[PDB]
Amino acid sequence: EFGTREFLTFEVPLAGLGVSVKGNRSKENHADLGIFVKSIINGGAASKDGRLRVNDQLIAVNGESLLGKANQEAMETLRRSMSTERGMIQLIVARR
Amino acid sequence: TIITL
Repeated sequence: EFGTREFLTFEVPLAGLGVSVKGNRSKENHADLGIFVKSIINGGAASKDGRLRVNDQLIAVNGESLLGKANQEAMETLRRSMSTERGMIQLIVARR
Repeated sequence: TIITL
């Protein structure tokens, strides 16, 4: 249910992004599919900026890639990369 | 399983 996705990038000015994310997994194929935007908190930084979209797959944060990582490791990478962040988050996403 | 950033 991933489709054919294009890679997009944008800069999000800045608590936090105000974004909830979740790992997706196919149980029939026993495969992690990546980290996806589940909700954008109304009135948070990503909401005010408008360029992030629900169901986007998160690919990179400030150049730190989430690819080649199981969902647990990618989530940890996300948290670690956001822990050091007025500011600017450069996101790479994959969008259907 | 759901994290908020």
